Amino acid sequence: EVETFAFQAEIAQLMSLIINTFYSNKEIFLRELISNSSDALDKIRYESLTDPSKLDSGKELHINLIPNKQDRTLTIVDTGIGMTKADLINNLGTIAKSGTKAFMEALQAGADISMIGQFGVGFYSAYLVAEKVTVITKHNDDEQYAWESSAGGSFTVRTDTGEPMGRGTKVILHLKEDQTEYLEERRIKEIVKKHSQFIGYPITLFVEK
Ligand SMILES: Cc1ccc(C(N)=O)cc1N
Repeated sequence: EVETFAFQAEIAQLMSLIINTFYSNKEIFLRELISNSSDALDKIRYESLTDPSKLDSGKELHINLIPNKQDRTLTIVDTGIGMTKADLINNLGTIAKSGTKAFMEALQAGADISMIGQFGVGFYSAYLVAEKVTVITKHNDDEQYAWESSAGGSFTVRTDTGEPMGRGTKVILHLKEDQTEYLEERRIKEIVKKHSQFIGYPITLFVEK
């Protein structure tokens, strides 16, 4: 049972701008998603400070980067707070309408796409390198859900019957054909060292073969 939703017009506009603007510095997508994961881990850690049972769904707080050349996917896994179904529909827990408004005014005022995270909508930088993004998520207060969008103005949400997650979020990037450099170990390592060297959670780059 799959539900299909229309993006708010402003988010569809952000999404087409990310897809269509000529902008070579695409690697910042990874910094933005890792920072989102770090924010989500911060939230569940804070909740656990007064309620340790919040970690019954998993005590480890970490970020995994999983490239798969056969599927042409890069997956960013975290064990953060996750999101509810309501969160997923509400622009993946962001204030994306007002964030997009501020971002695009900054862009016409000299800013560039790499500054997207300063406006709270860094997630959508995924579409710099991904033709499709799948988000699997499990929040302590809800069931496991899968969000998916290939842009084009719509996204789907369904209950996820896939592998149980315990708690956290999985962002699966179905990479564009010419963006497979982000599946190579040395390229991912370089980006993590350049842009994510002070993230306060272990980042494990999985290897293949
Ligand atoms: C926008 C956004 C915010 C937080 C997370 C997460 N890692 O829980 C994922 C996304 N996509």
